[PDB]
Amino acid sequence: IDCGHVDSLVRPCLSYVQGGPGPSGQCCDGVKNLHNQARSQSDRQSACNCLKGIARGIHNLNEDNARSIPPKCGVNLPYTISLNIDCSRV
Repeated sequence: IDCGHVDSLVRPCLSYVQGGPGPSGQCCDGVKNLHNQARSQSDRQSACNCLKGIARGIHNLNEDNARSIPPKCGVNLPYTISLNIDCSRV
């Protein structure tokens, strides 16, 4: 998992994190799917790198929405479009 499919999976959730209407009916199904499939540390560490490289370029990144993605639908992710996680022991 060299951050190739995970990107498009969390990409739909960014639409909300930016501070606009979203995320999308794909953010919950899309991210819950990857999350569910992520049964190894590898899939948790790889995915974290995806959002990290991305979020790093978001100047007006919003934590309120980024953190409101999982509690909304009920995906519960151990990381979002923010730099407040380790993804080491998740």
